[PDB]
Amino acid sequence: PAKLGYWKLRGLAQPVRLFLEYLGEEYEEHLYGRDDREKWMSEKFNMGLDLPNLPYYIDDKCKLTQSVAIMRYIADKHGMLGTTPEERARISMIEGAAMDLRIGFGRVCYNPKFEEVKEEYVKELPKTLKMWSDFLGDRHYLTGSSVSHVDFMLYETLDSIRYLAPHCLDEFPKLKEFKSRIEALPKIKAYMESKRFIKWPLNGWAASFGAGDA
Amino acid sequence: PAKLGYWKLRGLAQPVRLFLEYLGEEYEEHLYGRDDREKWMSEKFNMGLDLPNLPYYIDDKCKLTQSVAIMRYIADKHGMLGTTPEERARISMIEGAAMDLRIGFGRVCYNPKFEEVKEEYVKELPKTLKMWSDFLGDRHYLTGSSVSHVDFMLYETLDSIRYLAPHCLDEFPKLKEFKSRIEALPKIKAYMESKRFIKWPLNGWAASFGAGDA
Ligand SMILES: N[C@H](CCC(=O)N[C@@H](CS)C(=O)NCC(=O)O)C(=O)O
Ligand SMILES: N[C@H](CCC(=O)N[C@@H](CS)C(=O)NCC(=O)O)C(=O)O
Repeated sequence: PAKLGYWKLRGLAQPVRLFLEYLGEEYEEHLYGRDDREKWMSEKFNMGLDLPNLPYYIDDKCKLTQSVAIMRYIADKHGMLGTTPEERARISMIEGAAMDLRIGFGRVCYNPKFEEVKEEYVKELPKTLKMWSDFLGDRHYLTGSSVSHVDFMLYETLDSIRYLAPHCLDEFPKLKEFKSRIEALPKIKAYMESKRFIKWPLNGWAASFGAGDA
Repeated sequence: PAKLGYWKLRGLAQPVRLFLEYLGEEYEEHLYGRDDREKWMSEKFNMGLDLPNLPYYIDDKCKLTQSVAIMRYIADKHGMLGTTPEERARISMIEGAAMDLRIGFGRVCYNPKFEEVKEEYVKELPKTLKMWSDFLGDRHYLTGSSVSHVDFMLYETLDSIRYLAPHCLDEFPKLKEFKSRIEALPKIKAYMESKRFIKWPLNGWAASFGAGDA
């Protein structure tokens, strides 16, 4: 059974964990916590990761790091990243704007004074989701008609704002229907109820928004 | 001739512009400026980019966006992103820590009070470059022995700190020799002197560090 490390936090281990349940890989999970930043620290340089970090992926064959890198290569195992250079480019281009989001926000989800930086950024939040949904146009999923790794990227970001921007999450139609579809899919849906799902937090205890223990 | 859009700024168009000169693609350049955020704004939704942004790449075949996405697909044209899923994963994993840098800093390069956030982060700066160079181990280039797209990513970030952390840029041996090698390579080196090279700034006029007109 593979292995996905990270602390009990939706952090950036959600899409990657979701992507595994969707593609039912019997993986193991290496959870972390607050009582364990040090419990982790000392280990950060043992599992031997060319570029240590979290979430880390341990395989009998590969030892990768980087949420995305820990997804991309797990997509090749199922050859999902397309085939033709053209189309193979549209898959990454998306994860580009899939991190553009979480990144442009992640920096602001642990700092005390996020609020100030939060206050006016919502001016652009509809804008980003203006082209994000406009782009979602009318298709079933991000890249066409079949759930690809990038789709859970953009999903966990939405259900992420569903906790501090619902007023605007509803502001956009298409993207609204979206959230439900992923929540619809088979084991994904069942996962969203299983004994091994991470509900709260969604950013990490040590933070003001989306953070917290319970 | 292809096309790479961005304002006269090393921004995130340097590695991608460098990667093209290395692989001598006869590209065109769509420069932007301060007198042109609006000159750009109005155009942001015309060249038809599923997910508008900068730097944008215009081809007769593909219209991509995202510095990296604008690089990856331009690597497939030269099939450089490896071949075996295993090795093909090590290429992205790197660009992961190639953005980890510029990102963990980019957020801090335009804000007035970066200094405060700059002050103590340098505590980790050696750490990151501790495993960044340790990883660079003893090989010619990041991914083995041949300059891949990820190599200019990590190069422009170093020559980026060469302007506000030299004290520490020297702190690390390996990575130190590095900067010179890229500067060594053929047309890359010649590019670092050509009539079409971007010297200053390296982050964007509207900013305190690395920014500025002249
Ligand atoms: N962009 C992230 C880079 C990693 C990252 O910054 N890791 C965080 C999550 S916010 C971690 O928990 N850091 C622990 C560490 O510094 O050792 C990725 O692709 O994994
Ligand atoms: N991570 C960047 C996302 C884009 C980005 O944030 N673009 C900036 C550069 S700092 C741009 O100049 N923005 C113009 C815009 O908002 O239209 C990428 O891959 O291109």
